[PDB]
Amino acid sequence: TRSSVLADALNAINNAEKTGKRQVLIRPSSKVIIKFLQVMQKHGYIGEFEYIDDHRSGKIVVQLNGRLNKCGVISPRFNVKIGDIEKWTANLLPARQFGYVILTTSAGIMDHEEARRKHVSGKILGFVY
Amino acid sequence: GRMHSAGKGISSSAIPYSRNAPAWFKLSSESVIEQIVKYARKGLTPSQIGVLLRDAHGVTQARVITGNKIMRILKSNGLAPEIPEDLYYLIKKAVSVRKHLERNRKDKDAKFRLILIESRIHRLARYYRTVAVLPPNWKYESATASALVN
Amino acid sequence: GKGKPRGLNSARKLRVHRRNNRWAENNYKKRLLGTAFKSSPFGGSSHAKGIVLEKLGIESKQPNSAIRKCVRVQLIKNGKKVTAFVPNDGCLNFVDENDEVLLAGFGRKGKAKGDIPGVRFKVVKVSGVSLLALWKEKKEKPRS
RNA sequence: CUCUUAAGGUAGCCAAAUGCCUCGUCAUCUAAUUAGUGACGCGCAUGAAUGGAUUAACGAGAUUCCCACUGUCCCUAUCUA
RNA sequence: GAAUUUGGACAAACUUGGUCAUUUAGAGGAACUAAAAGUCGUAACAAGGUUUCCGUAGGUGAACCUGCGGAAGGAUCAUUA
RNA sequence: GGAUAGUGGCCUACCAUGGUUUCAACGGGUAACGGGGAAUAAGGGUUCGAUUCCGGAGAGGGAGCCUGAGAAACGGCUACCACAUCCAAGGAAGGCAGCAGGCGCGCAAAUUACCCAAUCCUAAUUCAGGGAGGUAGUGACAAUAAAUAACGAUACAGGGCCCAUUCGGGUCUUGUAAUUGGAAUGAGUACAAUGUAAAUACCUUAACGAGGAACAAUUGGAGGGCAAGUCUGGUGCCAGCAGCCGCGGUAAUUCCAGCUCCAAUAGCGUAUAUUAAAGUUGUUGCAGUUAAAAAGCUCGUAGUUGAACUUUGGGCCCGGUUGGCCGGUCCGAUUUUUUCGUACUGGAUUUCCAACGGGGCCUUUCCUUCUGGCUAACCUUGAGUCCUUGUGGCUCUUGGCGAACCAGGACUUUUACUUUGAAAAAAUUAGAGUGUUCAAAGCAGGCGUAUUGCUCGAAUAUAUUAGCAUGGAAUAAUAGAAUAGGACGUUUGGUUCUAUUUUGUUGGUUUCUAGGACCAUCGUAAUGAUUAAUAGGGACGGUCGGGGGCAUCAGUAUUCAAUUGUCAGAGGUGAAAUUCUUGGAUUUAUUGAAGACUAACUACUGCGAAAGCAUUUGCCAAGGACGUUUUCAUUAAUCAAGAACGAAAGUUAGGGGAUCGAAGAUGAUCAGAUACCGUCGUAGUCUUAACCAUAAACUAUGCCGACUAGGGAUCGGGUGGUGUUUUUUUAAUGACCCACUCGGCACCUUACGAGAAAUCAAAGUCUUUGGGUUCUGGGGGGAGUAUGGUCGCAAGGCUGAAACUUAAAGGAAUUG
Ligand SMILES: [Mg+2]
Ligand SMILES: [Mg+2]
Ligand SMILES: [Mg+2]
Ligand SMILES: [Mg+2]
Ligand SMILES: [Mg+2]
Ligand SMILES: [Mg+2]
Ligand SMILES: [Mg+2]
Ligand SMILES: [Mg+2]
Ligand SMILES: [Mg+2]
Ligand SMILES: [Mg+2]
Ligand SMILES: [Mg+2]
Ligand SMILES: [Mg+2]
Ligand SMILES: [Mg+2]
Ligand SMILES: [Mg+2]
Ligand SMILES: [Mg+2]
Ligand SMILES: [Mg+2]
Ligand SMILES: [Mg+2]
Ligand SMILES: [Mg+2]
Ligand SMILES: [Mg+2]
Ligand SMILES: [Mg+2]
Ligand SMILES: [Mg+2]
Ligand SMILES: [Mg+2]
Ligand SMILES: [Mg+2]
Ligand SMILES: [Mg+2]
Ligand SMILES: [Mg+2]
Ligand SMILES: [Mg+2]
Ligand SMILES: [Mg+2]
Ligand SMILES: [Mg+2]
Ligand SMILES: [Mg+2]
Ligand SMILES: [Mg+2]
Ligand SMILES: [Mg+2]
Ligand SMILES: [Mg+2]
Ligand SMILES: [Mg+2]
Ligand SMILES: [Mg+2]
Ligand SMILES: [Mg+2]
Ligand SMILES: [Mg+2]
Ligand SMILES: [Mg+2]
Ligand SMILES: [Mg+2]
Ligand SMILES: [Mg+2]
Ligand SMILES: [Mg+2]
Ligand SMILES: [Mg+2]
Ligand SMILES: [Mg+2]
Ligand SMILES: [Mg+2]
Ligand SMILES: [Mg+2]
Ligand SMILES: [Mg+2]
Ligand SMILES: [Mg+2]
Ligand SMILES: [Mg+2]
Ligand SMILES: [Mg+2]
Ligand SMILES: [Mg+2]
Ligand SMILES: [Mg+2]
Ligand SMILES: [Mg+2]
Ligand SMILES: [Mg+2]
Ligand SMILES: [Mg+2]
Ligand SMILES: [Mg+2]
Ligand SMILES: [Mg+2]
Ligand SMILES: [Mg+2]
Ligand SMILES: [Mg+2]
Ligand SMILES: [Mg+2]
Ligand SMILES: [Mg+2]
Ligand SMILES: [Mg+2]
Ligand SMILES: [Mg+2]
Ligand SMILES: [Mg+2]
Ligand SMILES: [Mg+2]
Ligand SMILES: [Mg+2]
Ligand SMILES: [Mg+2]
Ligand SMILES: [Mg+2]
Ligand SMILES: [Mg+2]
Ligand SMILES: [Mg+2]
Ligand SMILES: [Mg+2]
Ligand SMILES: [Mg+2]
Ligand SMILES: [Mg+2]
Ligand SMILES: [Mg+2]
Repeated sequence: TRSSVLADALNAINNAEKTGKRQVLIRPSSKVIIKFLQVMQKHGYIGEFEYIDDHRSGKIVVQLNGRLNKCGVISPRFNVKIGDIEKWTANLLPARQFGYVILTTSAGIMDHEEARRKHVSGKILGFVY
Repeated sequence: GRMHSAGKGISSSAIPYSRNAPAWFKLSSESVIEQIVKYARKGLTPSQIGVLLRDAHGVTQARVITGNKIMRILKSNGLAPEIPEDLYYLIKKAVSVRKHLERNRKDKDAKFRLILIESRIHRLARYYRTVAVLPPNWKYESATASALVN
Repeated sequence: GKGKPRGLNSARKLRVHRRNNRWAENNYKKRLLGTAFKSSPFGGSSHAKGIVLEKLGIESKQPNSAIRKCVRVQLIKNGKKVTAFVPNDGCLNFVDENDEVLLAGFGRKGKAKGDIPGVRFKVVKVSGVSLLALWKEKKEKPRS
């Protein structure tokens, strides 16, 4: 049985990148996926992506533009206090100079750079670089 | 995959992208309803009702063309059954298997299959108890089972 | 994935499961079972002194050949009899029978050292002076 | 390996109701034990339905000890028919 | 209002036994290890000279032998021809 | 009710049968007082805390109580228990886990010193008392600072930069000294003062105090790891060394030593524990085909975990912050020229681009509760008009009743989460200031006219649970209208419950009146039910199968038998022997009995959860896959406990007992031959009714989900093909052919990828480490042993240690 859906999404993307493809299929389509995909497009690690209306839960076609190394999920969506974002970024990001750890705060879903600014926190969704 | 088999089949239906339609039907909900109840009073199950309506009466679905799924209609008309169709057929089944066990007592596979079926029945009834469609107690009893399917 | 539960509400399992598993770890179990206080010839104490019962000439293990000089000591604090190696050239002549000597571990944490079999200890003092000092003739053994 | 009359004591078991020596040796119980038990076994002369070994229950059977009990005794006295 | 004294609750403690915990002696028994040396055989490793191994069962100075079913980790990835 | 200072099963009487638990109760253990804190420095963690502060308990063991505000007090008493002192033998008396000190204990821990000067406490009290506390003694616990020598002189040697034709060589600067000379100093010993309660030491300081027999630094080590001898003498598998690998058997780089050398140094070694190293406990973060390790299989409770959707988007207002820019001068100003360029500050508002962040609104959207304000509408009393119609339309008038609206206060259906605070002891820790001469420290101090003063301080961070307060609502839970016992309200009845003020006062009653609770009635309303998962279950449809149970049918063979024909061998083997045979063996013929088995067809084929399942037919119930515009709608994934099934053997009995055949017997073989080969044969081999619960129960590879690659077969199903083949004429139909497509048993090639490799489409998507989840392993032995428990008729199964021992055991591959 499917468990994370935002897991199998990011994996397909990750998988499709590695094998040289510049487009993926993502079933099913959760809002959490899209908001993630949004965050992942705001810094152009993916290109255009288009929802497909099955009368169900959805599909998505994301366009890939190389330069993606890994888009990961973290499960379980741990509780991150504000001065612990510092710690995750330490652990699961390549360098201090880039990369992202997108979260879920009460102030919506956002990359860790952003939360750092708005001074918010919550659970962790995953990461991009 | 399968719950009790180790099977990985996908053989399903495929409902169309069409909450409205069909342009060739022309018969009005109010009419088809009075055919469902006609059949439900002639003692017929929702499953095998929409099977006749899908076949001979060219009615594709019931949630479309009437806005309501079949069983929901029967309940409104007081043609709601005692226990649900799944639970029922499961209980009927488990009954007959046991009736086979009672004479053929070395059928170890039979016994095995009963353990599967009755697992299903209880899992079901548990849920049905959870959503108020069976009384708090209920539970499937073997000794009394043959009775409940009449 | 991984074979360990990852739920946000699984701490109990992850917690007991390691507590359950610390037991295959020898050093841990020795500590928890108090082997130290029970089966060990010392209390767990780093040293023990007992009285020298007899002198022994235990022969070495293969592929060596020599007569390692030791003593059967009887530990005062718990009457246990264990034997201990007497280090350095002819120091065995510094200890006598009935002579009360300080023993120490062989620095193996309980195991036998080298080719000396059955011997897990060593003589450090004798009639309370120091074997080391005696062997170097800077101290003298007080009379018996 | 060998002598001999057919073969040459296996599984077990034991100073056992079967052991001479013997009041066997060790351990145990006691102040003290030719007694009892647990062990040992080149066992005079144990041993497999001439049944061997085990064995719960049972016994007016033989035997050891403990507790209780007590004129059995120390040590006798008194009463009734 | 002292000695003295009735009952009560509190209740140390004594006698006898039970139990749980932590320790501990013991004739004798039965193992392991040091251990690589020795005696008897040669079980395994080469098709190890009876392919090896597994479970079970019985048997034998000793390793082991034999039955039934299994595995290949075999000594065969192989006979549409 | 008693009792207590008071609550309370605290105790009692009476009454009920309740209270805790796999979210681990209860019980056991602790070499357990709890906390502040300590050791270990990537992070995460690991281990420790008797011990300076707080809390707790106890005063040899227990119990009891006197006094008092306070004690169940012990430098208080009473008794028992355990100790034990004095005695004139009658009696009497003690309680150091206070300070010293003694014994004992042990590896392990100091003076029976001085004092109230300080810190503080007590009392009737400025005074008295204080083994509180301070002082000194013993003190290499731990920590700080750092002497054991410094600069010359010269003779060779030369770093000698050269001159330069040569032992011709300038002039400082290293190094060697049984060569030289002047300076320096506190360790000490000690006048003094200082210090002190009195002493002592420290600081300060006269008189002394240096040249090698001192003012003489040690502890380890010198094969590797690992820094430093192939020098010498000694020993000869001895003595001995060696954490580990190893050194020693007459040329020992490893023993015993001399020499020299290395490392740390007022210190270094050893033992024991513990942390790091250890990604060897793995949350971060391990491993499980073959190295240790996936339960034989399926079900299943607890646990963990669980598809997608419900305000999305648009447009405004508002003041915020890092860079453009340039003015201005501290300051090292740089390629190195002159009027040329590398950290510091100022900056409001430009519309001059960018990013970003806080607060408000509008877009159907501040809802929900409450209160305050402003009052419409609304019936209402009373005076007035109009009507091609009593139409109550319009106005003013009396007092009720407060839609909407504005504001402000409380407001999560119920949680988790997260932000920000508050309430928070000191010390310790992090850390700002401060020149204890530095430092560990300490919390001090700093300035001046220093002849009657001035002055900054003693910060800050901390805290990772829980509670309290607060901003947030993404994520994750949860509640709610379905037989409407639905929601809202300026509709209105009700019967219940409470009564503020008004009837003088207080009290009873009752009426109107008001609010709550509730029941109806009336109105307003878009009246209320998300998808239909390449999740799951159920129905249905035609299939498919060596899936299962009972019954039934068949096949030849094997053995045996009756009868049979014929005559000397037959058996068995590498070769034999034991054996059978003129009561005719063996071979042949007819015939019958019995029990097992199910050949060939049979395959990299099918079915089942696994074990396993193969002659026929009848009955019996089951099953996947497919098909499906059918149905229910999260009902599910995995699973401690618990349960079904579970090869062969084996066990309890009955039946059966052909064959083969454990035990046994025999013939050979051998040195032996309990064997292998041959012969006879018990049990067993089959079945029924009970057991057993294990196998290399194997793919030595958990399950569900998703993803990444190429090809050809084949099984089941389905779709498409003016394809083939079949008749008496070429329709249906059957088989077959091609393409497709699900779902299978597998095979092939590949290698982006993985691995130690063998190899792997999973064993991949793993240091770019997280989809959910169950189980197991943590060097080799000891050992699947002992012990306890449990199930079993038994055999045994399940559960399952430690002492000790040991440097490898082990995998894959390579070359011999
Ligand atoms: Mg699927
Ligand atoms: Mg399942
Ligand atoms: Mg001895
Ligand atoms: Mg003879
Ligand atoms: Mg015999
Ligand atoms: Mg025998
Ligand atoms: Mg005898
Ligand atoms: Mg007997
Ligand atoms: Mg006798
Ligand atoms: Mg006696
Ligand atoms: Mg007697
Ligand atoms: Mg006896
Ligand atoms: Mg006899
Ligand atoms: Mg006989
Ligand atoms: Mg008998
Ligand atoms: Mg009798
Ligand atoms: Mg015995
Ligand atoms: Mg013996
Ligand atoms: Mg062999
Ligand atoms: Mg062999
Ligand atoms: Mg192996
Ligand atoms: Mg009270
Ligand atoms: Mg009460
Ligand atoms: Mg009760
Ligand atoms: Mg502790
Ligand atoms: Mg304690
Ligand atoms: Mg403490
Ligand atoms: Mg603790
Ligand atoms: Mg203690
Ligand atoms: Mg007290
Ligand atoms: Mg004491
Ligand atoms: Mg007082
Ligand atoms: Mg006191
Ligand atoms: Mg007391
Ligand atoms: Mg005292
Ligand atoms: Mg004392
Ligand atoms: Mg004294
Ligand atoms: Mg000592
Ligand atoms: Mg000390
Ligand atoms: Mg004072
Ligand atoms: Mg005073
Ligand atoms: Mg006075
Ligand atoms: Mg010196
Ligand atoms: Mg000198
Ligand atoms: Mg030295
Ligand atoms: Mg070196
Ligand atoms: Mg030498
Ligand atoms: Mg060395
Ligand atoms: Mg040397
Ligand atoms: Mg490992
Ligand atoms: Mg293995
Ligand atoms: Mg296994
Ligand atoms: Mg969800
Ligand atoms: Mg407070
Ligand atoms: Mg809140
Ligand atoms: Mg569906
Ligand atoms: Mg089905
Ligand atoms: Mg014949
Ligand atoms: Mg056949
Ligand atoms: Mg289980
Ligand atoms: Mg035999
Ligand atoms: Mg015979
Ligand atoms: Mg035999
Ligand atoms: Mg097993
Ligand atoms: Mg998968
Ligand atoms: Mg493929
Ligand atoms: Mg189709
Ligand atoms: Mg298949
Ligand atoms: Mg390759
Ligand atoms: Mg070795
Ligand atoms: Mg190998
Ligand atoms: Mg090779």
